[PDB]
Amino acid sequence: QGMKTRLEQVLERYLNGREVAVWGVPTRRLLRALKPFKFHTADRVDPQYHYVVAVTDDDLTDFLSDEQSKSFQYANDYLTFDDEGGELPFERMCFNVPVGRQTYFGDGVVGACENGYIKSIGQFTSINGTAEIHANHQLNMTFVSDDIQNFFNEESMAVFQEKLRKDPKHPYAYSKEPMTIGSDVYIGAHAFINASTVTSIGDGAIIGSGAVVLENVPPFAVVVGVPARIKRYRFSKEMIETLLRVKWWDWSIEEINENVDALISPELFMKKYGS
Amino acid sequence: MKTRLEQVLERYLNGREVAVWGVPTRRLLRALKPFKFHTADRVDPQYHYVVAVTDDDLTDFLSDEQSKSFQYANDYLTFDDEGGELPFERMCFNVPVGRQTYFGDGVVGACENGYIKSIGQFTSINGTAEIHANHQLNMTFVSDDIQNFFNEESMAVFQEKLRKDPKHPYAYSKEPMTIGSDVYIGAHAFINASTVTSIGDGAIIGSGAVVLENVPPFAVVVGVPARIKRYRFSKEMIETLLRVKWWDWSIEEINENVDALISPELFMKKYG
Amino acid sequence: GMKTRLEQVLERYLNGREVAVWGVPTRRLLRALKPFKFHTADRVDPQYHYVVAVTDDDLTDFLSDEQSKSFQYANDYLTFDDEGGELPFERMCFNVPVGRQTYFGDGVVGACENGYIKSIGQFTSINGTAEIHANHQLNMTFVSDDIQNFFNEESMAVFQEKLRKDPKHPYAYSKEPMTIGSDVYIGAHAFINASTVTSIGDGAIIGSGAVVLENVPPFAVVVGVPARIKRYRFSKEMIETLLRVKWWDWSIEEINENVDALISPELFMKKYGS
Ligand SMILES: CN[C@@H]1[C@@H](O)[C@@H](O[C@@H]2[C@@H](O)[C@H](O[C@H]3O[C@H](CN)CC[C@H]3N)[C@@H](N)C[C@H]2N)OC[C@]1(C)O
Ligand SMILES: CN[C@@H]1[C@@H](O)[C@@H](O[C@@H]2[C@@H](O)[C@H](O[C@H]3O[C@H](CN)CC[C@H]3N)[C@@H](N)C[C@H]2N)OC[C@]1(C)O
Ligand SMILES: CN[C@@H]1[C@@H](O)[C@@H](O[C@@H]2[C@@H](O)[C@H](O[C@H]3O[C@H](CN)CC[C@H]3N)[C@@H](N)C[C@H]2N)OC[C@]1(C)O
Ligand SMILES: [Cl-]
Ligand SMILES: [Mg+2]
Ligand SMILES: [Mg+2]
Repeated sequence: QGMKTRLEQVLERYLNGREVAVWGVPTRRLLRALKPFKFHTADRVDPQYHYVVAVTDDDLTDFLSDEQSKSFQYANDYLTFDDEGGELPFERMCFNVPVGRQTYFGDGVVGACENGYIKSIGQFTSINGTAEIHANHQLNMTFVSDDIQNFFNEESMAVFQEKLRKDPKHPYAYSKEPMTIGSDVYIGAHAFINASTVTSIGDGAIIGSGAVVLENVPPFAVVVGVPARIKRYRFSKEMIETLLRVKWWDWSIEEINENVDALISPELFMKKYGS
Repeated sequence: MKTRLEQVLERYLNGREVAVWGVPTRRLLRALKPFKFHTADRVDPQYHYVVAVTDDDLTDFLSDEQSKSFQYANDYLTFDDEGGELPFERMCFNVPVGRQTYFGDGVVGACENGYIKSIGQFTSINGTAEIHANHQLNMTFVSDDIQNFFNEESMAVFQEKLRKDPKHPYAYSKEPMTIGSDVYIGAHAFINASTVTSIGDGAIIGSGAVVLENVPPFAVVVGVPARIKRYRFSKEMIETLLRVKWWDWSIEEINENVDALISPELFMKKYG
Repeated sequence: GMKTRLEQVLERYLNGREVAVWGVPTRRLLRALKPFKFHTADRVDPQYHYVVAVTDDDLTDFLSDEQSKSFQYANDYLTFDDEGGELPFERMCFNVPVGRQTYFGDGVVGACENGYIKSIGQFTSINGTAEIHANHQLNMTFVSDDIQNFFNEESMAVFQEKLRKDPKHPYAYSKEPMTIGSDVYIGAHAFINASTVTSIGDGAIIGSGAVVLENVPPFAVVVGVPARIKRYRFSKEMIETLLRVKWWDWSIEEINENVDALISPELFMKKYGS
C-alpha cells in the first residue's frame, strides 16, 4: 500500500507543528501523502506558520519567483512533491533503497529503485535527471517479449519464471545482486547502466554523458563511450586506496567543515590521510 | 481519431459509469463525451470503470483498498498512457498496434507525425526511444520553420523540392516504417524515419543505438551508428518463425505451445 | 520580474480581446495572466478572444475543435507550457534573446534560466530532448556539488574562490555564456557542454546523440561521443559568403523575393558570391 514518499520523510523531520501550504494543483497522490498533516492551498505564506510544498517543478519555479519565498530555506521550510530523487540533508529511503546525504537523481533512477535494480546509492552523488537504468529481457527463448506473460496461465507462467531464474545472463536482473552506486559519484546526461550486467558503480566513479555502461565501474574510474570504456582515473592508486579507507563521504557536517581544505585540495588530502 | 481509452471503453465499459480518479483534463472530457462519468469517490467494478488520469493517479488507485477487485483494462485504465500495452490490437493515431505492445511518448509522437505504418505484436519499446526524420540537407537553409514566412508561391516551390529529394526529408516520398512483432528496442535508441522503412520481426535494438537503415528480421544491432552484431537464430529457424507467426496465435495457442515458446530447440523440432 | 513567452506575445497581439483559457490552469499561468482580462474558455471567437492552451495536450484538443477554425497561431492562440516554442518575432527566454522561428525544449529553457546561454539565433531548430549542462569541478577531492549545502560561510568562501580561478570553468564560472547561431540544427539527445563551449556557429548541425565538448565552427556537421566534425555543409567560399550575407536577418519580403537562392545553394552563390 505505497511506501513513504520523500515529502513525508521530510515533513516527519521538519514540519515542527506548522501547516503545509500547497503551492500548485493538489493531486490524488499528494493528498494521500498529506493525510497525517494539517494542510491548505497556499496564498500568503510565512515560514513561522507554514511549510511550503510545491507540487511540480513548474510550481516551484513560480514559488521561488515570489517575494514571499525569500525567508524559506530548502528542505527545512519547503520542498517539491514530484521530486522523489531530490537531494536532502539526511539519509533516507527511496522505496527500499538507502540513499545518502546530498544525493540526487531523476525519474529513471527513481523507477530503477522501484523495480529493485538498485541496492543503495551513496553520499554526495550527483545523477543527471536523464540517466537511465534498466535490465535486459531474456535472450535464450523463442521470444524476447515480457508482456506476452500477461497471456500465460498458471502453468505457463511457472515454466517461464523457472527458466528466467536459471539464466546466468540475469534477465530482468534475476539471480543477481542489485547494483550499489557509490558515494561522490557523477553520472552524466543520457547515460545508461545495464542492470542485468552491472552490480557496482564504485565510489568516486564518473560516468560521461551518453555513456552505455555494461560492466562494473571501478572506484574513481572515468568511463565514456558506447559501450563505456575507462578513459582515466581521477587519482593515483595510492590515493584511491586512501579515499576508500577514510570515507570522507560519511563524515559529519562538523568534520566536513573542519577539513574543507583537504576536500578542496587532493594534495593536502594525501598529506593528511595518505600516511 | 479515437484515444486508447475510448477504444478500451467501447470494448469493456459494458454500461457502467466512468469513475475519474484524478484531475480531469480537456482531452479526457472530450474522450468521455459519449459515456457517463463522475469524479471517483467510492468505486465498485460492478458499477464503475476507473480511469486514472495520470500515471501517478494510477499509483494512488492501485495502492487503494478499493482497487482490489478491478482488473487491468477490463475495469480500469490510465488515460495518459497512449503507448501502454493492451490485450487486444488497438490504434495509436490510426497506426495499428499489436497485443501486449508498449512504447513511450516519443513513439506516440512518431505515430502522430505519420512516421510509422504499424507496430507488431508483443513488441517492447523503452519509453525513451526516439523516432525522428531529417530536415532537408540540400538547401541553403536547414530550418523548417522558416516556412512560416513563405507566401503561397514560395511554399509551393519549397514543398515541390522536398518531394523530389531522394533522401526523404521529413519522411517525404517514402513508406512509413513497419515495426515488426517480438521486437525489443532499448533506452535512448534512435531510429531515423527519413531512411528506415522496416524494423524486422524479432529485431533487437540496443540501448543507445542510432539506427539509420533497415534492421533485418531477428538481427541484433548496436552502436552509433547501429551495426548487426549477430542474429538471434539460424537462417533456417528465421524462415520457420516468419512462416509460423506465433505472434499471431490465440491465447489458447500461446499456452498450448508454451514449451515451444520457451525452448527454441523445441520450436524448431515442432515447426521446422 | 522576467516575462514569460506568453506575456510577451499577449503584449504584442492581444489587441484588447479577452484571454480564453483552454485547459486546467497552473500557478505559473495565473501569475502570467495578472495584467490581462481572462476567463475559462467556453464559446470562443478570434474577434473577441485570444485562446491560451495550457499544455500541448490542451492545444491538440483546441485545434481539433470546430471553434479553432479561424484562429491563427501566435496572433490568436498560444500554448502557455511552451516556453521554447517558435514565434514570428524575436523574444526573450529568461532574459536570453531568441531569434524568429527558433524553437527548443525544456532542457534549453533550463540552460537559459541557469545563465548558460548568451543568445540563440534565427531559424534555429533544437530537438526537445537536447541538453545543455556544465561540468562539476574536476580538480578537488570531491566531484559533488551539493556537498556545499553543508559548507558554513568560511567553507563556502574557500570553495567558491577555487571555482572562480579554475581555468576549466566548472559550473560555467569565469567564461562567456555560449552563443547559438542562426539556421542551426540540434538533434535528439544531443548534449552541449557549457563549461567548455562558447559558440555553436551559424549553420552548425549537431547530430542526434552527439556529445559536444568544444566550439562547433559555422556550417560544420558534428556527430558521435565525443562530437567530431563529420563534414561542412558548403565550400569555404560559400560559408564566407553566408557569414557576410546573413540571410537569417532578412525581412519576410526579402526571404520571399530570394526563395530561389534559399532553396538552391548554387543560386545563392551566383547572386551573392563576389
Ligand atoms: C526532478 N527535477 C530535477 C530538478 O529539480 C533539477 O535537480 C537539481 C540538479 O539539476 C542540481 O545540479 C545540477 O544543476 C546545478 C545548477 N542548478 C549545477 C550542478 C548540476 N549537476 C542539483 N544540485 C540539485 C537538483 N535538485 O534538475 C534535474 C531534474 C531531474 O529536473
Ligand atoms: C507511460 N508510462 C510508461 C510506464 O507505465 C512504464 O511502462 C511499462 C514498461 O516499463 C514495462 O517493461 C519494462 O519494465 C518491466 C518492469 N516493470 C521489465 C521489462 C521492461 N521492458 C512494460 N512491461 C509495461 C509498460 N506499461 O514505463 C514506461 C513509461 C513510458 O513510463
Ligand atoms: C514543448 N513542446 C514541443 C512541441 O511543441 C513540439 O515542438 C515542435 C517541433 O517538434 C517541430 O519540428 C520537429 O517536428 C516536425 C513535425 N511536427 C518536423 C521537424 C522537426 N524539427 C517544430 N517545427 C515546431 C515545434 N513547436 O515538439 C517538441 C516539444 C518539446 O514537445
Ligand atoms: Cl525547470
Ligand atoms: Mg491462426
Ligand atoms: Mg519592395
